[PDB]
Amino acid sequence: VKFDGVRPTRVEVYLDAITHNFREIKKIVGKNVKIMAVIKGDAYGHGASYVAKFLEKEGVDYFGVATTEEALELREKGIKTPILIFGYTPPTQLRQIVKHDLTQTVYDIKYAKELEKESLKQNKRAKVHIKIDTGLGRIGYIDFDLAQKEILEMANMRGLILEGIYSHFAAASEDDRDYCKEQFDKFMNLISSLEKKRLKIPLKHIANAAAILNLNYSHLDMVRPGIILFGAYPSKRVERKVELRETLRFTTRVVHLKDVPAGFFIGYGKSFVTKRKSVIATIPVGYADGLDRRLSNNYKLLLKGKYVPIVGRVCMDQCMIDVTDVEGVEIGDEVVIIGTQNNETVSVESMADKIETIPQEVFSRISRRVPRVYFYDGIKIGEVNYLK
Amino acid sequence: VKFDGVRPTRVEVYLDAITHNFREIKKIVGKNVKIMAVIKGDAYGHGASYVAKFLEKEGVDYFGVATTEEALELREKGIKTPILIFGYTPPTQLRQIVKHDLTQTVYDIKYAKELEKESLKQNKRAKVHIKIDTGLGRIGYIDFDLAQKEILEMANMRGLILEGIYSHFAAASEDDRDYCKEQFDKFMNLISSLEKKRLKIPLKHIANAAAILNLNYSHLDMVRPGIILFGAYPSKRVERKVELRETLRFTTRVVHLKDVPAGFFIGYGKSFVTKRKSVIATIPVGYADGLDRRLSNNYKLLLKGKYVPIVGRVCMDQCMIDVTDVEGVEIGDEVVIIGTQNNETVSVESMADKIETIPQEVFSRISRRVPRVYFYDGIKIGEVNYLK
Repeated sequence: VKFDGVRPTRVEVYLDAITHNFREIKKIVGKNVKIMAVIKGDAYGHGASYVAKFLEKEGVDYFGVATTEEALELREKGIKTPILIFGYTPPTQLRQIVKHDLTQTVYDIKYAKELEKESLKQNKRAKVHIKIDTGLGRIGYIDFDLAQKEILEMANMRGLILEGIYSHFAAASEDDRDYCKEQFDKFMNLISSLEKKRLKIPLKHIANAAAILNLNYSHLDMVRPGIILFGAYPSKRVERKVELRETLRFTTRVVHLKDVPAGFFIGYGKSFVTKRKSVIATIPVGYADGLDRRLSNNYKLLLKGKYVPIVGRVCMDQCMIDVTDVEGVEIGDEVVIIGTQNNETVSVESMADKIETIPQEVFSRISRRVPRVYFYDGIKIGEVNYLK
Repeated sequence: VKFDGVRPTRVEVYLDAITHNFREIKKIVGKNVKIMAVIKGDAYGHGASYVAKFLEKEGVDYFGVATTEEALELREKGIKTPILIFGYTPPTQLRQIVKHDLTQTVYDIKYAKELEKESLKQNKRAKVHIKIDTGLGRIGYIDFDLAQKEILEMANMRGLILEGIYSHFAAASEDDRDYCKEQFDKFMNLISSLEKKRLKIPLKHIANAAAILNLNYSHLDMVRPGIILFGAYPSKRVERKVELRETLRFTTRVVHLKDVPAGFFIGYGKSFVTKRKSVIATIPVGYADGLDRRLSNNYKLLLKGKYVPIVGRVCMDQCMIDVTDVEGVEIGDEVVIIGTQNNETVSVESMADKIETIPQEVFSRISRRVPRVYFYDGIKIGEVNYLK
């Protein structure tokens, strides 16, 4: 329909497409290789609640998130699946991760002790994964000699469970195979040293989407697909042997149509002027919704399967488009910003290229003001308006 | 304190600075000119609930929001101040705006008739403000002959209250005096025509923030400050001295520290490498939080009042800073992304410049995941976490 209870400007999340892309990852990896769905940044702007709910039905082995509150949000909504927090959970918030049984990242002994203390205080055991810095220079142990010592102590701390150990590739998306091979070996060399001290950590993992496609050796015990679950690739230097489906459609509606003559100025600073008789539509989406202002006078959106350019500057809440070439335009016609419309697509990757970034940042730009509508087998099954 | 119950990456909102900036508008305009506080985009990322709550106590005459959902959000938190919705409320949602006495922007008879029908059905009257396009080419009547014809119809529509009439400047920020007088004159000429048809409208307004300070003639009955209320100037080219106080501080904490030698690669794609023995810190803020990825290797955050460069790529939830030259850096030290720290400011305007946009987009990019902590008179009075 033209309009409904939900805001005109919206994100349509296709849950059956996410579960499909998830099933594509299982084909690439072995039958005994576990999958951790990275759904950080609110499932890359898709809404963690619903995405986690539907991946839990699909039988996912783990979830990956960036923060404590991301991990807790999932538990608040009845997610039973194990969850791993990549980031630092401050000492002041340690009670919560122990209470709701959340896996925590650890790469120093003082922090492990503080966690153990809270684990013993609640008479539960805090699952932990050890992060190793094999080249990325971000987080994890860099002194491998120190790492062995502290990791071996943690193995003897009864308040903890030393379930996992992991690292992260620095240039897998850039396809520096020599560095990926180099990072992998360092990682395995630390594990060999630990296994020689009678310590078998059940979950060794290192591969993100880039290495999952290319580096069959990096699979290990568990694999960490993120953006790839949402119908996009991390870069152009990947094999793309999987068949991805479109998971998100960022859409809005025609809210106003005017006929104007030539020499008619549009937008702030009179940055655009018509060179002909034109039909201008206004659409209630702007930069506060996640439509980058740099697309002012250099992007085309989809309307009835035709490309329509943004004319004038992108405002905070709205922008104008030239619809002169499109016949039969009406109030409440759908306008697609990201995604497919009638044998035509303005993909998330195309948008990322135009503003010199990657699909992950584009998805994360879609703001709180944009409600998420959810679909499964073609039918709408729920919605979230964050303004509520 | 180093850490607390709130996420380390946060936005500190200073409500007394917002009210102070509002009072700066009060000094500029008369005692006889009303003030509509524009707080669309969740109060430019400050949080509409708390900001509206305090501007109401301050005695603001009206609020301006972009969308229906923003207006209902205010009403649902108990706000009684009159609220204007700038954007388009679709025919499907007209019941709500009549029920909660929200003011609706109208610029066509068909829509007026639709709004009146619901208004009559509830035995109520819908307050409306008429948008006039005088040059911006965004929304409103461009046909001033029609404008008059349809407005006189609306005056004889007993289910509508024809409270306001307004337009908007296209280049008040670029300081285009001629085009501003051109816009104003058209508006006032239209006003004069309507009076001769025996029709007066009590709330005439046109001045956005730039026109408030530079164009004294443009004050009329009401004025519409937005970005000025949040400590950012609406133009670079402004006259009139004003005392703007800093309303927002986008801050994070040091999470990891490490010593590294020269030739140490940092971040994705090995984009940065050390030229010396260095001390590098990791901070839990990324582009999913609104820190633009294009700041990778070309911005400086503030730590202990000193500038520290961002090194390597900005990740989705984190990035690294070079802290070598800063002494006594410990875990939990405050890093300011936007705002003031020890006689030193990294303003929202400076970042807007850096990523070639305007302050409003910078504030708007600060994502759902970043909690808002609120202050009044130096005391922390509350907090909101949208993950909850």
